[PDB]
Amino acid sequence: HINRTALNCNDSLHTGFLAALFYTHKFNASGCPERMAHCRPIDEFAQGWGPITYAEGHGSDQRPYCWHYAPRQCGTIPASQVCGPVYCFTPSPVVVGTTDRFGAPTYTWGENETDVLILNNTRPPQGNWFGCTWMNSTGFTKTCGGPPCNIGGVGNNTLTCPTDCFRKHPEATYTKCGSGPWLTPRCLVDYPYRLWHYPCTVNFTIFKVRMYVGGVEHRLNAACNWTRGERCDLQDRDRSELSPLLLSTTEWQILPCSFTTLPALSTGLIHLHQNIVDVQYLYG
Amino acid sequence: YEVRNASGLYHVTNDCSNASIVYETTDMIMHTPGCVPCVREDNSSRCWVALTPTLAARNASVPTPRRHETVQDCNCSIYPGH
Amino acid sequence: QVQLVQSGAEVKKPGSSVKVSCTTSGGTYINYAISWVRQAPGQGLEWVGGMSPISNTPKYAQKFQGRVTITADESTSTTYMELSSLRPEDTAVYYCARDLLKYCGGGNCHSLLVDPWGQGTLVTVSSASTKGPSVFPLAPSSGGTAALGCLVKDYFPEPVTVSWNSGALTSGVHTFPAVLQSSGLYSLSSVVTVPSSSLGTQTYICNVNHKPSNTKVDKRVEPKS
Amino acid sequence: QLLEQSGPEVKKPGDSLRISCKMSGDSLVTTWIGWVRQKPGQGLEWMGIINPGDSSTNIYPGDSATRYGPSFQGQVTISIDKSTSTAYLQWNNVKASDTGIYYCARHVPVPISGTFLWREREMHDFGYFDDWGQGTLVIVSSASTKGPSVFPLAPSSKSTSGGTAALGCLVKDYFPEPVTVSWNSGALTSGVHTFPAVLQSSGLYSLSSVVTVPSSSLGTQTYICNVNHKPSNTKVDKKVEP
Amino acid sequence: DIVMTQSPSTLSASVGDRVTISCRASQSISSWLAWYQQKPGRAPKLLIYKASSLETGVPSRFSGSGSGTEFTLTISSLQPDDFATYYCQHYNTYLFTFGPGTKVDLKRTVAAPSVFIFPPSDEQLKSGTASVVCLLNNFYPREAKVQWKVDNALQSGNSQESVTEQDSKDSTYSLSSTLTLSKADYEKHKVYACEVTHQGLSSPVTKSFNRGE
Amino acid sequence: LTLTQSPGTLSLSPGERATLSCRASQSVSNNYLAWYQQKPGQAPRLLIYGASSRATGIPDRFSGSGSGTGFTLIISRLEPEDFAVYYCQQYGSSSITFGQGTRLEIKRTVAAPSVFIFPPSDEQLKSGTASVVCLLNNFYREAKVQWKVDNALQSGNSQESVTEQDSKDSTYSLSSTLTLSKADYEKHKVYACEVTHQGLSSPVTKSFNRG
Ligand SMILES: *[C@@H]1O[C@H](CO)[C@@H](O[C@@H]2O[C@H](CO)[C@@H](O[C@@H]3O[C@H](CO)[C@@H](O)[C@H](O)[C@@H]3O)[C@H](O)[C@H]2NC(C)=O)[C@H](O)[C@H]1NC(C)=O
Ligand SMILES: *[C@@H]1O[C@H](CO)[C@@H](O[C@@H]2O[C@H](CO)[C@@H](O[C@@H]3O[C@H](CO)[C@@H](O)[C@H](O)[C@@H]3O)[C@H](O)[C@H]2NC(C)=O)[C@H](O)[C@H]1NC(C)=O
Ligand SMILES: *[C@@H]1O[C@H](CO)[C@@H](O[C@@H]2O[C@H](CO)[C@@H](O[C@@H]3O[C@H](CO)[C@@H](O)[C@H](O)[C@@H]3O)[C@H](O)[C@H]2NC(C)=O)[C@H](O)[C@H]1NC(C)=O
Ligand SMILES: *[C@@H]1O[C@H](CO)[C@@H](O[C@@H]2O[C@H](CO)[C@@H](O[C@@H]3O[C@H](CO)[C@@H](O)[C@H](O)[C@@H]3O)[C@H](O)[C@H]2NC(C)=O)[C@H](O)[C@H]1NC(C)=O
Ligand SMILES: *[C@@H]1O[C@H](CO)[C@@H](O[C@@H]2O[C@H](CO)[C@@H](O[C@@H]3O[C@H](CO)[C@@H](O)[C@H](O)[C@@H]3O)[C@H](O)[C@H]2NC(C)=O)[C@H](O)[C@H]1NC(C)=O
Ligand SMILES: *[C@@H]1O[C@H](CO)[C@@H](O[C@@H]2O[C@H](CO)[C@@H](O[C@@H]3O[C@H](CO)[C@@H](O)[C@H](O)[C@@H]3O)[C@H](O)[C@H]2NC(C)=O)[C@H](O)[C@H]1NC(C)=O
Ligand SMILES: *[C@@H]1O[C@H](CO)[C@@H](O[C@@H]2O[C@H](CO)[C@@H](O)[C@H](O)[C@H]2NC(C)=O)[C@H](O)[C@H]1NC(C)=O
Ligand SMILES: *[C@@H]1O[C@H](CO)[C@@H](O[C@@H]2O[C@H](CO)[C@@H](O)[C@H](O)[C@H]2NC(C)=O)[C@H](O)[C@H]1NC(C)=O
Ligand SMILES: *[C@@H]1O[C@H](CO)[C@@H](O)[C@H](O)[C@H]1NC(C)=O
Ligand SMILES: *[C@@H]1O[C@H](CO)[C@@H](O)[C@H](O)[C@H]1NC(C)=O
Ligand SMILES: *[C@@H]1O[C@H](CO)[C@@H](O)[C@H](O)[C@H]1NC(C)=O
Ligand SMILES: *[C@@H]1O[C@H](CO)[C@@H](O)[C@H](O)[C@H]1NC(C)=O
Ligand SMILES: *[C@@H]1O[C@H](CO)[C@@H](O)[C@H](O)[C@H]1NC(C)=O
Ligand SMILES: *[C@@H]1O[C@H](CO)[C@@H](O)[C@H](O)[C@H]1NC(C)=O
Repeated sequence: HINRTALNCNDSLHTGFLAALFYTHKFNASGCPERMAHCRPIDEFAQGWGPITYAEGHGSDQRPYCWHYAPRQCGTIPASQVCGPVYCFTPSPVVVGTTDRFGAPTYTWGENETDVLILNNTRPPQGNWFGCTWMNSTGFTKTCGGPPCNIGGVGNNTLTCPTDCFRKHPEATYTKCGSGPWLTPRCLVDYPYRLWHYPCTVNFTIFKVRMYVGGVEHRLNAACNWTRGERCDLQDRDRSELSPLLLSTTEWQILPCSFTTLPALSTGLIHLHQNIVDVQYLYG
Repeated sequence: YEVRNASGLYHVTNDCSNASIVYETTDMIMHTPGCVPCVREDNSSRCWVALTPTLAARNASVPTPRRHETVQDCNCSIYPGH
Repeated sequence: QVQLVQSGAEVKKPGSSVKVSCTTSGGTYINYAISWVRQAPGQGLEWVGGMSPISNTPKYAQKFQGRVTITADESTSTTYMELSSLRPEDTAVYYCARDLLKYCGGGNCHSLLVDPWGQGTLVTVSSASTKGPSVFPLAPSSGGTAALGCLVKDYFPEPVTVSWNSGALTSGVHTFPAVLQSSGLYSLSSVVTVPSSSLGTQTYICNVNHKPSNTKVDKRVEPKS
Repeated sequence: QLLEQSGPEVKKPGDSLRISCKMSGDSLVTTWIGWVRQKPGQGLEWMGIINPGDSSTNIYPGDSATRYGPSFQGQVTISIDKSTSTAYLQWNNVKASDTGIYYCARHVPVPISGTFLWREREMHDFGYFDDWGQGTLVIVSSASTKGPSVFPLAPSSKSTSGGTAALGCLVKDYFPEPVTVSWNSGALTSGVHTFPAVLQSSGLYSLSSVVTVPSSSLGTQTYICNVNHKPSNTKVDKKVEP
Repeated sequence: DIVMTQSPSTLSASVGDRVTISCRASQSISSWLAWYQQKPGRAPKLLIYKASSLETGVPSRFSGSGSGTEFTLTISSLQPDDFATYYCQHYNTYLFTFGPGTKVDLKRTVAAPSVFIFPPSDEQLKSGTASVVCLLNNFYPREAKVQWKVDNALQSGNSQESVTEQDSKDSTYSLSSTLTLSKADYEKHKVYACEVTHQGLSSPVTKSFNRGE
Repeated sequence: LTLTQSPGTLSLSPGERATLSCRASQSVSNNYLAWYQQKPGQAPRLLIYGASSRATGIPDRFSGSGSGTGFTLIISRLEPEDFAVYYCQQYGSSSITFGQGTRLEIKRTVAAPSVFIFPPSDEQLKSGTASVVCLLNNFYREAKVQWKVDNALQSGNSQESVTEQDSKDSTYSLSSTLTLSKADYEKHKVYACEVTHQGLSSPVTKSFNRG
C-alpha cells in the first residue's frame, strides 16, 4: 500500500479477487483438480539428444500457472494492465515499482498514461532477474522471462524447459535455462502474495534453502509440493543444484525427493537416504 | 556424479562410465576421481570395492589394455544408510 | 454462478427480536462480506447494515446503532442479523447481497452491492394471531356493463388467493393489494367488469382462500336491489 | 498392569462427570494412556489417545497430543496430570446412552514407516494397548435410586418336575445396580441360576433367580432369599413357601 | 448528511422515446454514484457506477452522465423491459444512501374514471362498524383526487384507499377508497357521497347513495 | 477399516485344532494387526501383534500368520480356559478399529429342554399389572419360545433373558417374561407357553387357566 504501486483494475467478472489484496479469504479448493488438469508430469515427454541453444519466442497463449510454461522475452509494459505489486524476481523475490517513461521514479498511484513498467531482463550474474509474474487488470496471472531452451528431441513432444530439468537433458540447469519461479519441476519460490497469483499452491510445505549464482549469497523460502507415500525411487530425483544449509552434524537440507550437486564431505559420492527424502548425507 | 541413459529417462548413479576409465589390469583397476566402477563377469556383477579415491579391487585378501567389461546398470554405494 | 439463499418467512410480535441469515454457495472464494437492505411496502429501499469487506467490522446505518447487531461465521460462509424492539412499521422484505469491491484506485477503493441478491425474507411484525376472513357479497346495483366483487376483510397473515368461478372467469378481474389496517389486521377488495345481461344467469362465486388459517370460503353474490 | 480406578458411579443425565485412572507405577513419562469404551451387549470401540510426551512425537499430522476417536471430538475431553501422576477423562453434558465401562491401556505406539522429512522423523502412529486393568462403571438414567421389590415365586405342582421342583425370588423395580442375591440364605447351591439384570419398560431394572430343589426338602427345610440393594442401602430378606 | 432526491416523482413516455431522469445531492460528490433498476416485486440490479461507466451485460442504450451535484440516467430509446423504477444510489467507505425513486410508465390518452359506490354490507354493520367503500375504475393518468361527503359534510382523516399497478392492456388505473366510521355515526346520517375530480373529467363526478338502499 | 470376521460363533472341544480369521475391506500395510482375548467378566488381554509375533506369557498354542487381506488365528489345542471372545484390532495409517467379536463354545450332545410357567403373583396383580414368566433350562441353545393368550398368539410384548454357558453341564437357560396389565390378564382365561427346539421332535406346550 505505497504510492508507487499500480492499482488499476476492474473486477469486471465480479469474482472478488481484489478482496484478497486487502483481507485474506480462503480459496475454494474444489476447483483445483480441474484447473491443474493440464500440468503434465516431467516423466511423460520427449528426450533431448543434441546441442542446446537459447530458444525462440514460444507464443501459444498457454496457461501461466503450470511449471512448464514457456515465457517470452518482454520489456516495457503499459501501466494500465497491472493490478497489485509486480513481482519480477532474481532467484530471491524482489519487487520493481512503477517508473516514468525513461525510468525516473513516479508517485501517481499508477493512474496516468505516462507511468509505465520496464522489464528488460537478462540472466545473472551480469543481468538483472530471471522472470516476472503479476496479475493484470481483470484478474489473470501473467508472466515474463528470458528465452527458454530448445531441448530438441524426436516427435511433437518437445519440452522447451522453462526451469531446471536435469531429466530429459542432463545439461539443462537453472542458472543457464531458468525462466521463472520454478526452481525444479516440483518447487516454487515463496513471496508474500504467492497464494494470490498462483491460487491453490497452498498446501506446499516450506523449506529453507540457500543458493549461489555467480558467487553471491541468497536465502530462499522454497515452497515445494509433496505428499506422503509418493514413490521416490532413484529414478525420480531432479538436480536442485544449490549450497546446502548444514541441517545437522552430518546431514544436509535438500528439496524433497531430489538431490544437489556436490562431492561428499570426505571420500564419498552422493549418498541419499532411502526413506528420509530431503536429506543427503555429507560423507556416509 | 554420473548418469544412466536408458528407458527414456535420465537418473543419477555412481557407477563409472566407459569414458571415465583409462587404464585397467588383470585385477587392479584405476579410475578418475568421482565414481566407482564395476565389471560384468561370469553372469555376476559385483560392486568393485574401492580402497582409495583412485584405486579399487574386488577382494583385498591377496593384494594386502582392454581386458575388463564394465556396465552402467550398477547400483553401488548408491543410497548407503550410515 | 454464486447463489445466495436466505432463511424462510418469519412472523413475530412487537417488542421481540428477529434473526435472519443467508449463505453463499458456489463461489471461487469461501467467505463473502454480505450487506443487507430493507424496503417498507410501497417505499424506497433503505440500507440496514452489513459487514465491511475492508476490515470486517460491521457498520450500521445511523438509525440502527445498537438496535441491530451483525455477526457471521467462517465455517458455513453464513451471516447473521438480529433485531431488537421491533416496531410495527418494520414489516418489510429483507435482501442480502454481496459487498464486492469492483472499482479501485485513487488512494482508495470503493465497494458496491453486486448482483445477485437473495430471494427475500418477509417479516410481519404484528400482535394479531391467525384469523380467518369475513367474506361479504359486493352485490351490484347499470348500462351495458356491470361491476361487482367479493369483499374480503379481517384476515391475517398474508397471502389470500381469490378466484372467480374457480378460475373460469378471469377477464376484467381487478385484485387490489392488501393494506395494513389500524387494528393490526388486513383488508382486501376485488372487482370484475361483466355484462349486465349475464348478472342473473351465470354463477358468480369468489373462491376466498387463506393458507395460514387453512380456511376455504366460497361466497355467493347476487345483484342488489 | 498398573491401573487403579474409582469404583462405579451413578449420575443424573446432563451433568459434568469426572473419572480418574491412576497408575501404580506412578511414572507417566513414556506411557501413552488410552481410553477404550465397551458398552454391554456389543463389542468394544476405541475412544481417544493422550500423549504425556512433548510435541516431538505426537502423531503423523503433528497436531495436539490428544487425538480423539471418530465420533468423540469435543463430546469427550481426555487430560493427564503428570505432576500429580494421575489421569482423567474430564467429561461434560452426560447423555443417557453413555452407560458402559471405560478402560485404560499403555498403548506403546508403532514407529513411522514410509516417507517423511527429517523434521517429521520419530512421528509415531497408533496400534497397541498392551496391558489393561480392571475397569469402571458409569450408569446414568432419569430414574432415581430406589429399593427392590422382592416377590416370592410360589412353588406349585405345576412347576414341579420329578423330584426337583422349580421356584425362586423375583426382584423388580430397582435402581441402580447391583443387587447381590443369596437365594435360600445359607443353603446348598445345585442348579441355581441367577440371570443378569434386564432393563424393562419405564426405565426400570429387573432380575430373577431360579433354584431347582427336591420336593421333600421344601417341606423339611425353609428357603429365604437375601437381597442387598447397597446403592439404595435397602436390605431385604424374603421367604418363599408353598 | 447526504440526501438524494429525484425529479420528477413520475415520468411518462412511449416506446422509442427519449427520457431523462435527474438525481441531485445536497453536497457535491465527485463521481461516487450508481443507479439500481428495481423491478416491482423483484430484486434490484446494478446499471452504472462512477456516474458514467456501464455494467457488464447492460445494453449500451443506457447512458448515464453528469458530475458534481446533478446527474442523469438518459435512455435513447425505451423498451418493454425498461418500465421500472431507478433508485439513484450513493456509496462511500462507511454508509450507503438511496433516493426516493423515479417511475417510468406508458403514455396514453387520458381516460375518465368510472365511479361506483357500494353501501356497507349488513354483516359488518351488525359487527358495530361501518366501512363505506368508494371505487374508481379505468382512469389515466395515476393522478386523481377523491373526496367524501356525508349529508353534504366534509370528511378527512378517517378513510383508507388502495391503488393497483398500471393495467397491462388498457394502460389505465383502478382505485378503491374505504371510509371507516362507527355504526352509531353511520346511523346518524342519511346521505353518503363521493366527490371525484379527474383531469379527463370536465367537472367532478359525484356518486351518492341513501341509507337502506 | 470396517474389519469383519467369520464365523459369528464356534463350537469345538478341548485339545483340538481351531481356526479364526478376520477379513478387512482394504489390506493393512506392513501386516499391521493384533488380536485380543476377553474372558467373561475380566479385562481383555493382548495375544498377537503384527499377525505373527506373540506377546509375553503366551503358550505356543496361540499363533497367527498371513498378510494382505487374509489373516488367521490358530490354536494348537483348545483348553478349558481358551473359551472367550476374540477381537482383531486393525491399526496403522492414523486410524484403528475393532472387529465385532467371535465366541468359543463347547460342542456337546444335544440336550432336551424343560418347560416351566409361573402365573403372576397375587401381589403383582394387586399392583395392576401381570408378569407371567416361562422358564426354560438345561437344553441346547438356539431355540425360540412362543406365547398364546387364550389361543391368541402374542408378539412385541414379551421380554426374554438368556444364561451364560454352564461350567459343568454346558447348557443354557432362558426366562421369557410376558408383560400384560391386570385388566388384560382378566380379559382372558387360558394362557399357554410353547417352545420350538431343534432337538425336539414336536413342540411342548404348557398352559394354565386363570384362577
Ligand atoms: C502436487 O503433487 C500432486 C501429486 O504429485 C499433484 O496431483 C496430481 O496431479 C496430476 C495432474 O492432473 C494428476 O494427473 C491426472 O491424472 C488423471 C487420472 O487420474 C488424468 O486423467 C489427468 O489428465 C492427469 O494426468 C494426478 O492424478 C494427481 N495426483 C494425485 C495423487 O492427486 C498435484 O497436481 C501437484 N500440485 C498441487 C498444487 O497439488
Ligand atoms: C540417450 O539415449 C537416447 C535413446 O537411446 C538417444 O536418443 C537417440 O539419439 C540418436 C543420436 O542423436 C538419434 O539418432 C538420430 O536420429 C535422427 C532421426 O530421428 C537422425 O536425423 C540423426 O542424424 C541421428 O541419427 C536417435 O533418433 C535418438 N532416439 C530417440 C530420441 O528415440 C540419445 O541420443 C542418447 N543420448 C546420450 C547423450 O547418450
Ligand atoms: C488480462 O489477462 C487475461 C488473460 O490473458 C485477458 O483475457 C484474454 O483476453 C484476450 C484478448 O483480450 C482473449 O483473446 C480472445 O479470446 C476469445 C475467446 O474468448 C477469442 O474469440 C478471440 O479471438 C481472442 O483470441 C482471451 O480469450 C482472454 N482470456 C480468457 C477469456 O481466458 C484479459 O483481456 C486481460 N485484461 C486486459 C485489460 O488486458
Ligand atoms: C489442501 O489440503 C486440504 C486439507 O486436507 C484439502 O481440503 C480437503 O479436501 C478433501 C477432499 O475434497 C475434503 O474431503 C472431502 O470432504 C467432503 C465434505 O466436505 C466429502 O463430501 C468428500 O467426500 C471428501 O471427503 C476435506 O474436507 C478438505 N478439508 C478441508 C479442511 O477443507 C484441499 O483439498 C487440499 N488442496 C490441494 C490443492 O491439495
Ligand atoms: C538400480 O537403480 C535403478 C534406478 O531406479 C533401478 O532402475 C529401475 O528399476 C525398476 C525395477 O525393475 C524398474 O521398474 C520397472 O518398470 C517397468 C516399466 O517400465 C516394469 O515393466 C518392470 O517390471 C519394473 O517394474 C525401473 O524402470 C528402473 N528405472 C529405470 C530408469 O530404468 C534398478 O532397478 C536398480 N537395480 C538394482 C539391481 O538395484
Ligand atoms: C466450492 O466450489 C464447489 C465447486 O463448484 C461448489 O460446489 C458447487 O456449488 C454450486 C452452488 O451450490 C452447485 O451448483 C448447483 O447446481 C444445481 C444443479 O446441479 C442447482 O440446482 C443449484 O441451484 C446450484 O446452482 C454445484 O453443483 C456444486 N458442485 C459440486 C461438484 O457439488 C461449492 O459450493 C463451493 N463452496 C463454497 C463455500 O462456495
Ligand atoms: C473495466 O474493465 C472491463 C473489462 O472488460 C471493461 O469492460 C469493457 O468495456 C468496454 C467499453 O464499454 C466494452 O467495449 C467491452 O465489451 C467491455 N468488456 C466486457 C468483457 O464486457 C469496462 O469498460 C471497464 N470500466 C472502466 C470504468 O474502466
Ligand atoms: C526493453 O524492452 C522493450 C520491449 O521490447 C524495448 O522496447 C523496444 O525498443 C526497440 C528499440 O528501441 C523498438 O524497436 C521496439 O519497438 C520497442 N518495443 C516496444 C513494444 O515498444 C526496450 O528497448 C527495451 N529496453 C532497452 C533499454 O532496450
Ligand atoms: C508518497 O509516499 C512517501 C512515503 O510513503 C511519502 O514520503 C510521500 O510524501 C508520498 N507522496 C504523496 C502522497 O504524494
Ligand atoms: C500525468 O503525468 C504528467 C507528466 O508526467 C502530468 O503532466 C499530468 O498532470 C499527470 N496526470 C495525472 C492525472 O496525474
Ligand atoms: C503428436 O501427434 C500424435 C498424432 O496425432 C498425437 O497422438 C499426440 O498427442 C501428439 N503429441 C502432442 C504433444 O501434441
Ligand atoms: C576373492 O574371493 C573370491 C571368492 O572366493 C574369489 O573368487 C576371488 O578370486 C578372490 N580375489 C582375491 C584377489 O583374492
Ligand atoms: C565399455 O567397454 C567394455 C570393454 O570393451 C565393453 O564390453 C562395454 O560394452 C563398454 N560399455 C559401453 C557403455 O560402451
Ligand atoms: C524404508 O522404509 C520402508 C517402509 O517401511 C522399509 O521397508 C525399509 O526397510 C526402510 N529402509 C531401510 C533401509 O530400512
